[PDB]
Amino acid sequence: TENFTTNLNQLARVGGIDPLIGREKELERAIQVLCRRRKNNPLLVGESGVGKTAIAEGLAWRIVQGDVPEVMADCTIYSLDIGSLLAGTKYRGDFEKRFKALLKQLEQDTNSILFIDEIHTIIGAGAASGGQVDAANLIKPLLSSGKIRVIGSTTYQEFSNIFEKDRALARRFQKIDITEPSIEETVQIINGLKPKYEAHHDVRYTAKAVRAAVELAVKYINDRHLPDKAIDVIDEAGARARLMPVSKRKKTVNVADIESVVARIARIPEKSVSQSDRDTLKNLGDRLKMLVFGQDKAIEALTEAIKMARAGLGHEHKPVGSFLFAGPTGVGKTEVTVQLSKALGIELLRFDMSEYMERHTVSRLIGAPPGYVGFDQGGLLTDAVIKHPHAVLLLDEIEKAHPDVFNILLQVMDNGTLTDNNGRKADFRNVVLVMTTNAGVRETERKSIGLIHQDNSTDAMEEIKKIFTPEFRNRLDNIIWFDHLSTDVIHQVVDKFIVELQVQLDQKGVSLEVSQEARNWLAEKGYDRAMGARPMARVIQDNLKKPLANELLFGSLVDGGQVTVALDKEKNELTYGFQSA
Amino acid sequence: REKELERAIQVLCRRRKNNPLLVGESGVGKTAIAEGLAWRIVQGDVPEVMADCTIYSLDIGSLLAGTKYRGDFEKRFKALLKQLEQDTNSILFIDEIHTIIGAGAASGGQVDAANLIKPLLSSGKIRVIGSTTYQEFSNIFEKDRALARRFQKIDITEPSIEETVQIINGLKPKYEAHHDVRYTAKAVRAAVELAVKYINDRHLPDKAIDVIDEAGARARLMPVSKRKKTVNVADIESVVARIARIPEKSVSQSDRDTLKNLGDRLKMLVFGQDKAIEALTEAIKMARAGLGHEHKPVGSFLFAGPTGVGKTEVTVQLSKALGIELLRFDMSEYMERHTVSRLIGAPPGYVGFDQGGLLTDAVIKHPHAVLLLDEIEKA
Amino acid sequence: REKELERAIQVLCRRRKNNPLLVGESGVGKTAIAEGLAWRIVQGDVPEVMADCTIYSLDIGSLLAGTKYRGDFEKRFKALLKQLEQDTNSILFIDEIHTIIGAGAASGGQVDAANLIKPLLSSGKIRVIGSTTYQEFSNIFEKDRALARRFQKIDITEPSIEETVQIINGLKPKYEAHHDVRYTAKAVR
Amino acid sequence: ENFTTNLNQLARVGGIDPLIGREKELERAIQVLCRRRKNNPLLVGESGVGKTAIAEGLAWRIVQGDVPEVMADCTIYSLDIGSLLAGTKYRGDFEKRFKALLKQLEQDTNSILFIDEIHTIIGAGAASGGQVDAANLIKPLLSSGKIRVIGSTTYQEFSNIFEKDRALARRFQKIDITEPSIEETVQIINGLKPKYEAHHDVRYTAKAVRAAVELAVKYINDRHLPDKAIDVIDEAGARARLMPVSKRKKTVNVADIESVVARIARIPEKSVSQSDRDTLKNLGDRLKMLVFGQDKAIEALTEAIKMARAGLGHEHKPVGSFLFAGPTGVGKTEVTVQLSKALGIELLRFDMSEYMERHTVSRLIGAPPGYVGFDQGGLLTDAVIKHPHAVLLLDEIEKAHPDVFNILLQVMDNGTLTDNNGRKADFRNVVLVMTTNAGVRETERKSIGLIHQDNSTDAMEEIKKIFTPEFRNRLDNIIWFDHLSTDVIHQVVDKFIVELQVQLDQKGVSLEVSQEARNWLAEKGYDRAMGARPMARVIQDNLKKPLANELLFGSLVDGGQVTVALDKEKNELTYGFQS
Amino acid sequence: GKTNDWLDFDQLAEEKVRDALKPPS
Ligand SMILES: Nc1ncnc2c1ncn2[C@@H]1O[C@H](COP(=O)(O)OP(=O)(O)OP(O)(O)=S)[C@@H](O)[C@H]1O
Ligand SMILES: Nc1ncnc2c1ncn2[C@@H]1O[C@H](COP(=O)(O)OP(=O)(O)OP(O)(O)=S)[C@@H](O)[C@H]1O
Ligand SMILES: Nc1ncnc2c1ncn2[C@@H]1O[C@H](COP(=O)(O)OP(=O)(O)OP(O)(O)=S)[C@@H](O)[C@H]1O
Ligand SMILES: Nc1ncnc2c1ncn2[C@@H]1O[C@H](COP(=O)(O)OP(=O)(O)OP(O)(O)=S)[C@@H](O)[C@H]1O
Ligand SMILES: Nc1ncnc2c1ncn2[C@@H]1O[C@H](COP(=O)(O)OP(=O)(O)OP(O)(O)=S)[C@@H](O)[C@H]1O
Ligand SMILES: Nc1ncnc2c1ncn2[C@@H]1O[C@H](COP(=O)(O)OP(=O)(O)O)[C@@H](O)[C@H]1O
Ligand SMILES: Nc1ncnc2c1ncn2[C@@H]1O[C@H](COP(=O)(O)OP(=O)(O)O)[C@@H](O)[C@H]1O
Ligand SMILES: [Mg+2]
Ligand SMILES: [Mg+2]
Ligand SMILES: [Mg+2]
Ligand SMILES: [Mg+2]
Ligand SMILES: [Mg+2]
Ligand SMILES: [Mg+2]
Repeated sequence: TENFTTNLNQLARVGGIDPLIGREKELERAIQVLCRRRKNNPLLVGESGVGKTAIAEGLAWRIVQGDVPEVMADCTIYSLDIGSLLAGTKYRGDFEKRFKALLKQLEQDTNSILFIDEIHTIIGAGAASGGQVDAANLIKPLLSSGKIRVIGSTTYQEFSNIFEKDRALARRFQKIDITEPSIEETVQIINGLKPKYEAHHDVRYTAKAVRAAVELAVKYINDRHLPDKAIDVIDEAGARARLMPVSKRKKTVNVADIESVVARIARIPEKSVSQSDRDTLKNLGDRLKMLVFGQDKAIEALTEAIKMARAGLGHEHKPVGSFLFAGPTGVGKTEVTVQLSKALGIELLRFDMSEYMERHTVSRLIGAPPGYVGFDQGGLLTDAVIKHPHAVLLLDEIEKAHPDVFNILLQVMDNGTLTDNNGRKADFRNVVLVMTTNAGVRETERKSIGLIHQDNSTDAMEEIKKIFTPEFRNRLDNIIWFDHLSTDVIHQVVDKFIVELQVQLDQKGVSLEVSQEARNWLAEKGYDRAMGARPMARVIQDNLKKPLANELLFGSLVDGGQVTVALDKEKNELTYGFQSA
Repeated sequence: REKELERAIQVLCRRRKNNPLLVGESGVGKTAIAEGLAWRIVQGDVPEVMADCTIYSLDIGSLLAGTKYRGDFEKRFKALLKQLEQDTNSILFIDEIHTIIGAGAASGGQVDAANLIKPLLSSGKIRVIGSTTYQEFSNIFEKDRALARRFQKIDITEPSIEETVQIINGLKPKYEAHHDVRYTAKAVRAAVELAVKYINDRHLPDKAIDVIDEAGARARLMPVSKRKKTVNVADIESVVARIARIPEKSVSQSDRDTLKNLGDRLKMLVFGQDKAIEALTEAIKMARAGLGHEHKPVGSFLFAGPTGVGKTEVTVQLSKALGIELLRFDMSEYMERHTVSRLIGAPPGYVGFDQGGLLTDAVIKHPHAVLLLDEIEKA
Repeated sequence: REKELERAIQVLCRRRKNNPLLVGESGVGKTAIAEGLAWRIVQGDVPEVMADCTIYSLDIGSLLAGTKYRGDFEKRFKALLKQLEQDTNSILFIDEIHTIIGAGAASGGQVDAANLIKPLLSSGKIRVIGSTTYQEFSNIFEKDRALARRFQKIDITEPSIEETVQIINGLKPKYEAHHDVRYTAKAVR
Repeated sequence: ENFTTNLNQLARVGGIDPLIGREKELERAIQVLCRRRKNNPLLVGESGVGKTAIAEGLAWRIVQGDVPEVMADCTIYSLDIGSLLAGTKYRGDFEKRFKALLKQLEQDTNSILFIDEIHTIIGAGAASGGQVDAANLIKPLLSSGKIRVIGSTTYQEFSNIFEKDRALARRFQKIDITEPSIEETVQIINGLKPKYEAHHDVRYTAKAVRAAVELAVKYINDRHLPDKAIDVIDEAGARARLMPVSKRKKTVNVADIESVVARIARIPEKSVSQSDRDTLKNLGDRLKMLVFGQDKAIEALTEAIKMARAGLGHEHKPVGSFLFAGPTGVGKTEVTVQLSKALGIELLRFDMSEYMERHTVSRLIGAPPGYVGFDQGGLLTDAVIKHPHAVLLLDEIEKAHPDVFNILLQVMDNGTLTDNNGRKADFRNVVLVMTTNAGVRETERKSIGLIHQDNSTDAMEEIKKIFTPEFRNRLDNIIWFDHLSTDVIHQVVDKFIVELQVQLDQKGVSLEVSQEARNWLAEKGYDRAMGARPMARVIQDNLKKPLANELLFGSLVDGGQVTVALDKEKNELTYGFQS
Repeated sequence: GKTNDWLDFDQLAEEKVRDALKPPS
């Protein structure tokens, strides 16, 4: 049975298999169970990445080295490959004879231990058509008598859903729980494993790189356990140096390389922002101000919040920034958010909250619970942010949604993690949560029934408190109140729309020229403080786009031309000088 | 895909768990990156480490063929792994890796393909390249934490417009030969830009390559004689128009005459209320002429007036003249707030979830149509 | 049905993803276009490029029936693809394609029939013609975006009254001979 | 093949009963069978209608020659589902067997396959029938159209398996099958009469065959009309053939077969007898003899029921329109069960108090989450459908939501209650009665006046107010139960004592009750509002509770001879114990 | 507003069985 079972001691002697550091309490309990009279079959149950196989495989490494109790010395540990047992078991009884013969060898020497990784598999292996004769029944009578010792290793999910079902087999196996190690316990493990990884990549790791890898992975890599998680950052870091030229950075990997690897794994911006990104970040405020005017206060809050995150002063577990942009209509609340993601080159997560008007609609964000038709679909918000952890989350018209939906965002702003129906935890630490609401629009624009008209600006704030619970408003970084667009900024907005018009006309091959006098006429004609700048988009469409459209289809503008717009002082009307060219 | 490939080589060169995983949305060329790795190896662009390496594609269907007897699948699976371990320089590529979770499953046995390969991935003896979508990776693959721990996820994202055009230029000689036609530089530029603006529910690499491929068959097969060797921008626009149901450059074609008589024809069928016809006919002209908003509908008009004056007639007679479907929605049914579910379907975990939304499904079926919400105030 | 057929031929001639899907309501000639494509090929109305091509009508129920094993389905299914892969001009017709996506050949697992043909369709090795209703297309189909990407969608609309009366005229000889009766033109209208 | 029996071959050699009637239904099969496409007939009918007879009878026409020229060489084979599934032990082995038979039949032209109980093989998911996924091997032949198949699916299954599946529905032509008329049923038996007579060697009387069908469908209430008649006729011949050891009666009579129906129906022969007029004539004498009190209320009910059974009025309307209204505890419930026991109809109790919530109203028509479970249907509808002759007892109807009252108004007017599933229920033969404990609070209400002696004595006015005027018009007459007298209560106490004495006889313990003891129990156990309801608890606490203490330990363990007495001064019950 | 109604989803169970062989001689 040499092909089905390998001798770990032989492998550990000629080479090395993950030298175990620590785990004295875990290995002592396992040795205690293995020294029992009956049911001396430990079961290393733990989460993936907690060193279950390391403890079993490392036991052999310890035995050869000699740091084991005298009772455990002289013993041989064998690893069972369940795939090799069922290799040629075509004929009836090939598995039973093959498996039973293997157990006889262990009983003869009476000093050998069997390691069966993924022990949950043997529960049903060996059934040909409808029989219960399997490795579980074939081993069962030999485990309760203490003739042989077998070490098992399986995950909690497999142990609870499969292994725990067989009460008879579970009783024979003594569940030895394995707990994730601490931050300090992990650095000593990497130090013991470092000589094996250094030789593979022919590099060297610094004392600070190891401490940073463990700490940085725990913060950002929240999907795997600490022992495997930290090793991934170390193993992948050395690979970069090997791929890089032998002369530039092949000797050693600095701490800067560790943060770069973790950033790519978590899809988050790396620390020590380069000068290239700094130029874009510094100019973010100026670029935004060229597309949105009259709301410089809001741009400052958004840009400043992002700077704190990159600079390293961001919140420990809260998002980059949580804001509730409230104000009049058409004042740039959604435009600033749509133009923020483009400036930073990140995905835009636009959510229309006018659809989440019912309590039952919350299942779309976090997914339906288990046992329902909607379990496969999953949460739309949790899935969207997992694929794009670095993005801008926009909840347009959040006030329209039911108050129940607001409660979901309490942990998104206080803790930064949302638990999906499947159990995974979304991460909002690098998400710029932005919310827009038009609450108080009726109240602020209303006219008081009195002699002295009143400043109803303070009425929207009161509505914000009635709709949003204090616990929700307290989590927000700050509430920015947008102001009505003045006559001076309206002129800039007109230029923006005219520029967009030129882009449309440029595709057709015709160039537009509008005199400054005409621009002022359009501004005063469609200037409505209460209605924002959306009416300005219609005074241009009716005055400029409508004549051009008729000429483009029926006129000289079919081919590339140079149209001009002018205002006659006598009539105060627009004149369109269409030219065929 | 230099950034995506660079990380793949780094993971493959790792001491343990050197099995990269390519997780991305469908249509982002995940298989192309894995399959394209072998192509680069032949040319020699890859580094010296990746040189002299062979990439094998696993056919799970064939592996599970004729394995009715016990132990047949285990022998085939453990025979291939031995070959990879012995070579020490081969790499396995498993397309749609979410299938190995249940592969080889028995009546009551839990000896799956993943369980057998599991001890070989953590050790680092073999290297495996996977490619699964986000939906399959979470619902079917992420559930097995043990297997996922042995793989390194690589997030692939749809390339930008500037990057997609370069991809088509590299693939263009393959499509040109098959379709015996030539694609102009502007044609490729238009397909990428037009696809993003009009084609939806598909990613940019697939979208752009669909317009380019379909355009070759049209020019090669639509004209029986007097064929067009080249493929100009006009042809690409028509193909995109068929996929998305609306044209962008045929407005100065015979349809041009229809827009001129649209206002006059409506006046004949509906007398009076000329101001309303002018609003609809001018909005369509601006949209078709290329002066649209590009982020809003063609037009949103709230026709308010007395009963029987033409509010529900101009709209009905606007679809017939334009030859487009009429999405008639009577708002008298949506009297309560709970009726909104009928428009956008019920949320997950509730009855009627599979039914979907009437308004959303209707618009998806007929994107080019007139949406009529009669008696909106009653809602 | 020349308009609908022309769209299908354009898709079949594509280098990749040449797998048209006929989407239409019940009783709208969903299978009359696939079956009739073979009739056109034999007669010769199809373009020259489509000549020498053979349409195969797959029966999922018959193939899936009698497996009683884990590998019997893949044994026969892969054998079918091997035949089609050998003949580059061969075309497959899968009536009611929505059945494979739900549960092709596996329950409580993930080795489905669709996954087997996913890589082949992406490479253009085989041509597959599918037929599924709008109701079975939005709920069952499109859930696995990967399979939906390979299959193009051809819109099928219910014909007008003038089109159906002409269609019945072509079918009159078959029905008349079967029943040994005559149908007056006025009766058909 | 061995799996299927050739009906044409079987009909040629005999052994198949002839088909009587069903011309309109049978002709539809020939129409669809001759079709070029979609020529697979589907026989959707309830159990007992005779779906198999229609198929067997169809083959008789082919061999006889009463079919078109195309159907001359046609041959019909009946598939045996039991033979295929038996011995498989492997999901898929059954499918291999079907293919072999299908290939053999596909070779031969003009072949039909009568798949009996087709629903069992094509069940959507896990089923208690075939348990095989035959959808795979059913759509191919149906779509191909080479061989046509006849399916005898039930109405219930057709609405779910065939309707949901487009492929099955698009390749099957539904043929509705209904129960034959009563006049047609006797004609069917008359045609088949010689076969059974020749076997049993007895001659049935013309009056017996006619009367048997009327009492069979009413008293059995288990199967459908066609199966009952063929069963009772066969059962009657066997009983009379071997009833005496030596004697025998070749002739048959109505009274003879009546005894046979009693066994299968589990009802006494007296009630099973066709003497409805006799029981109706002495209905008041029977109720007054079985139960005491409310004589005026009982007498009014008998006159009204006689009006409905006379046959006058609209037959579609319900027979029972009675609204009981009086204090509980006076036997209001007892007359509803005694009336049903005498007439032989079943008893269905539906308490309105449970059906109080607005959502609960929907349960009567259908279960909210019962999408898979369409067999149960609505709670009220299923009970009426299974039992078409049964009394409906509604309690506390006054405290119901307004929508519930409208459900009763519809049946009172049209007489037919529709179901969401689509089942049609008829209340023509169902008597409806409802009780309301209203007005008792108004009577027992303490007057606000200073003297407090004000009595209402006008509880009938409150009854009309709690109910809408529309409901009052539909009901022809309302029953009112007068307050019981102290003398009548004494008889109720004896009822509980008799039951206690019978229970003690199994242990050999006697029980003596004095005349003075009964007076104490009557007053203590009778309440104005609750009537005799406390009597059960009062009898138990006073008599049974102490008894058990002594019976467990004391002289009463053996010997019995129990005695009860009460002291006159304190008016407390003291029970003497004797060994 | 009327209360909402949730609908459960039941998953069917079907498995494949292997087959052992016995040679006659
Ligand atoms: N004390 C330790 N000393 C050395 N390495 C350790 C230690 N604890 C954990 N490890 C590391 O943990 C890994 C071994 O455990 P895993 O790879 O998680 O195996 P496992 O626990 O059997 O996995 P599954 O997925 O749960 S079957 C290697 O990276 C080891 O180096
Ligand atoms: N401050 C601004 N600068 C430039 N364009 C603006 C500005 N405010 C509004 N617009 C224009 O108006 C539209 C954007 O309006 P939004 O900012 O989305 O409105 P809002 O503030 O969210 O309020 P609503 O309409 O009540 S949801 C675009 O067409 C912009 O071009
Ligand atoms: N970088 C690239 N170079 C060349 N072709 C590419 C690239 N990215 C995408 N494509 C094209 O994208 C199309 C689809 O590629 P696939 O490999 O099928 O995508 P995929 O996302 O792996 O698909 P699945 O397997 O269905 S999720 C082909 O035309 C590819 O050539
Ligand atoms: N301006 C019109 N020209 C011609 N026919 C008209 C006109 N107005 C009404 N009709 C006729 O009257 C019918 C109803 O007119 P509609 O405009 O559809 O009514 P409506 O505005 O929907 O009415 P409500 O629902 O009462 S507000 C049309 O279908 C025509 O037959
Ligand atoms: N119209 C009819 N003419 C002649 N005999 C009939 C007629 N209807 C029913 N029968 C008789 O009643 C029986 C009907 O056939 P069955 O095989 O009992 O029907 P079935 O529907 O298969 O019954 P199940 O299995 O109890 S649902 C036979 O005994 C027939 O002779
Ligand atoms: N264009 C056509 N020419 C001739 N017959 C047609 C045409 N379209 C449909 N039919 C006929 O109408 C029916 C179409 O059925 P089909 O749409 O394939 O069914 P299903 O929707 O159930 O798959 C067939 O009887 C077919 O012969
Ligand atoms: N007239 C009566 N004769 C005899 N017992 C009666 C009479 N009226 C009431 N009772 C007693 O009171 C009970 C009341 O009926 P029961 O079915 O027990 O409860 P409910 O009235 O709640 O339906 C009778 O079963 C019986 O024990
Ligand atoms: Mg392990
Ligand atoms: Mg907005
Ligand atoms: Mg792929
Ligand atoms: Mg109207
Ligand atoms: Mg069809
Ligand atoms: Mg009572």
